[PDB]
Amino acid sequence: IVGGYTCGANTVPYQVSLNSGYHFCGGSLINSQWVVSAAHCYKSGIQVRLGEDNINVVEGNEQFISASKSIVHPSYNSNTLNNDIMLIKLKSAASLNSRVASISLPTSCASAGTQCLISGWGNTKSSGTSYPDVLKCLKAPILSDSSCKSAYPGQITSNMFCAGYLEGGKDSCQGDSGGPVVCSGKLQGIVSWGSGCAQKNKPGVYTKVCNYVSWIKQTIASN
Ligand SMILES: [Ca+2]
Repeated sequence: IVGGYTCGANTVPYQVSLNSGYHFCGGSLINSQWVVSAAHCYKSGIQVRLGEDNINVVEGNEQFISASKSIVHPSYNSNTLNNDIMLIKLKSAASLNSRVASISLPTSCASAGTQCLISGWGNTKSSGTSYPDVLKCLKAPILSDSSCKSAYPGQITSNMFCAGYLEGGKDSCQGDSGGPVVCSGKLQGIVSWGSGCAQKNKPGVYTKVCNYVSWIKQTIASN
């Protein structure tokens, strides 16, 4: 997250770190056994880390649970990032508490202008690299679809939305991929892509979660 703020420990209780020896992506806990992330975050050997603040220090609220199965969306296209969503099942159920908590799925799509919370452990710089050890947060609005298309001609599908600031300075970034965009207590987006980070006229692009609720629910019900 570039241009954000330190969330505070365990203030974002649905945020997870996906770990394969190191943090590589975020995710969102949607029930005691299932995480949503980005399909471009797929790999084997994932350990889900819940209740994290400093990802480099054991602070006492963590739960580390290996993935038993990864399900990338049936129509994911890694060239376009269309349908950039995956589900990860935990080998054992998380113990849910004030610091480790699911986030509800949307019942309708969010509108441009809605305010949301975006969070992650990714790069905090637009030029060069600095990875924070504690979770960072950004409050940002959903942008109109016409502004999103205008920013990224030929690239924005009906499964994507833009959020952030066209003036630059505040955005998600590399290492935030797969993490949440939460609006009014509902998971509306997944950190997906963007041209650099925090650049003028190049807002963040997010997977539009409300298009996937039926797929998520049916997948959980049978897996
Ligand atoms: Ca920790």
